[PDB]
Amino acid sequence: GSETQAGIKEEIRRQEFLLNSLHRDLQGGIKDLSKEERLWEVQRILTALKRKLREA
Amino acid sequence: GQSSLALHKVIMVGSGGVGKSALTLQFMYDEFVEDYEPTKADSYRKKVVLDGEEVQIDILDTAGLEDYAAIRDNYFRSGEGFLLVFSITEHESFTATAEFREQILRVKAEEDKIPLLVVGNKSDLEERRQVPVEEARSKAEEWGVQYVETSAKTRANVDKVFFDLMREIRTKKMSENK
Ligand SMILES: Nc1nc2c(ncn2[C@@H]2O[C@H](COP(=O)(O)OP(=O)(O)NP(=O)(O)O)[C@@H](O)[C@H]2O)c(=O)[nH]1
Ligand SMILES: [Mg+2]
Repeated sequence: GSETQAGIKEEIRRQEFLLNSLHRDLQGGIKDLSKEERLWEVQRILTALKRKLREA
Repeated sequence: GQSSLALHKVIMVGSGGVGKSALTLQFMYDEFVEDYEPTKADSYRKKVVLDGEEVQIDILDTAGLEDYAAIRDNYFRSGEGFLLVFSITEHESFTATAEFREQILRVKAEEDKIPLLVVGNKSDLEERRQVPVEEARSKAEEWGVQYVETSAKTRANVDKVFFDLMREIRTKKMSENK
């Protein structure tokens, strides 16, 4: 089964997406304090999601 | 309030490799890196309890080359302390320490205080030394900081560099205003 892990994996992908976009967008030279703080923030959520994955 | 003290932000930078991935896994899992590639943006937080308080240290092993500057430079903002990790076989990364320092200064200057700790990895090479620790330690004196010899091979002073820097973060969060 993968009942609960399914939602976790999709959430991980969402957080990876958030991080990935912020990474690709900012490498182009566009960055803002909203982005920098969110960068760390979503990162901490990504790592928490990693825990959530091995949690279920 | 001490909620800003139970939370530590530490960014570890280098010339590319050096060994700034192994030290982290050592301090977290007590395990040597057998095979762990990622660490591009992938990083974990370590739960440590100092004399009663469960403290969280938020670590980032950031990519630093040119491309993914959005992971190295763009992440520098939300980081209290910085670990400059190089090896004494590389005179280049030794010279680059000043570059990293100023990179941080360019993004952080109007805040309280920037805790810097220079970490020398691979004190197990010895004879392969291309840059004398004598001037490296002199740089510590130059910047008013500390220089510590470490290695994930022998597993020495790994705890020190992590705890030591995080403790300074408390002093920065308490501020001076004297
Ligand atoms: N101190 C020390 N570290 C060692 C020794 N042998 C291997 N290592 C560790 O092996 C790890 C491998 O480093 P490196 O090849 O740069 O990995 P990386 O480039 O960060 N991987 P990636 O580029 O995918 O993120 C380092 O963290 C280093 O500390 C040794 O003899 N001494
Ligand atoms: Mg790595």
